[PDB]
Amino acid sequence: SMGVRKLATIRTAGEITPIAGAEAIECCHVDGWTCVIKKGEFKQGDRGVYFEIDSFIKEDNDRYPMLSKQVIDYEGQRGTRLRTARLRGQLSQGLFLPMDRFPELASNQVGDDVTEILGITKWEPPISTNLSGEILGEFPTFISKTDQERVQNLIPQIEENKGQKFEVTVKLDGSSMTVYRKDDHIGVCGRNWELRETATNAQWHAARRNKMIEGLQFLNRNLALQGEIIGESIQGNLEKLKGQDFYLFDIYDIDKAQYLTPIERQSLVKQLNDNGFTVKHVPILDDLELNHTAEQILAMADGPSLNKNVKREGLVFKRLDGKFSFAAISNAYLEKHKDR
Ligand SMILES: Nc1ncnc2c1ncn2[C@@H]1O[C@H](COP(=O)(O)OP(=O)(O)OP(=O)(O)O)[C@@H](O)[C@H]1O
Ligand SMILES: [Mn+2]
Ligand SMILES: [Mn+2]
Ligand SMILES: [Mn+2]
Repeated sequence: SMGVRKLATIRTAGEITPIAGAEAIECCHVDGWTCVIKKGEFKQGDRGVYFEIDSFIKEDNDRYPMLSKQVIDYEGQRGTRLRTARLRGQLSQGLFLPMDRFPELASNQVGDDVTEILGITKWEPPISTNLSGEILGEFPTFISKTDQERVQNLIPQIEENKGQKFEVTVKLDGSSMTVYRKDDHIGVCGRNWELRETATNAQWHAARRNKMIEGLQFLNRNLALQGEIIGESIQGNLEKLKGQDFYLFDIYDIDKAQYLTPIERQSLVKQLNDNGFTVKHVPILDDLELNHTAEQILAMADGPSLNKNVKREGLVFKRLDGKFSFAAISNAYLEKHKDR
């Protein structure tokens, strides 16, 4: 998905195959996903509404009776969190429903995002106190969010980018943080909002400890430093840090409205650190020239994290021109850490 967008989309049923023994269900490929459907629901080529994992579907027995015994109470409301599943060891991800359940979507084309009209939201794990700040204002409209699309949703784009080169980085499991300068203002943001400085806010504390506000003034440009804050009290602290710290993965050029290329970003990190502004960067793996299937890419996702004895959330791929990127999440990670 793209943040809170594209949780529910119109998609085309792919290859459908029988499931061993179970006479009432079958396996349906939907883009790079596989999920269990009931017999009678689809033939290959049919449209359906595909709800991606992490969708939260509020209880509705008329529309979603197949979820009635999967409901939890989440943020004060009964509904179902879609999660990675297995049936006799076979991977199933997401929910694929045929169009007869959605007569009001009959004019929607393949590719349409129907998240809002269906009221689908994204499930999120609990956030610790110091990662929720005093809201200064909106996330700046002149800075891109840090959302990354999943490789499973990019099958044609993977072929379109055959032969292109990518920076491969470890996907750290923390919270997205943006520190930016635009003319006479420097701000600190979390995932969704710009935050006021307080003595206990974790994003501001990380920005202050690494001097990245003075670093932005030194660079004297309109830039957004975007990174992951990880460590104690954040997302289970996979890396076993003491304390917290910021790990850069992108720099947004505000005036040009584009990301710096990986090489441009490496040079700015070097300039920052060489001048006393200690900014760390997410782990960088070998570059990849793309000549791969989604399946091969997903088989790259598991591996050592920043802490090499823990298994990483996955990988992010950023094309060397800065203009195309995606994430490959480790399915083993999704099945191991079921509470986030
Ligand atoms: N190396 C990296 N490159 C880019 N993003 C990264 C990297 N490491 C961690 N991240 C985080 O991964 C996110 C992109 O993945 P995605 O869009 O799936 O969000 P997410 O991790 O599910 O969101 P959240 O955990 O905030 O709910 C970024 O918003 C950023 O917080
Ligand atoms: Mn995600
Ligand atoms: Mn999330
Ligand atoms: Mn995350």
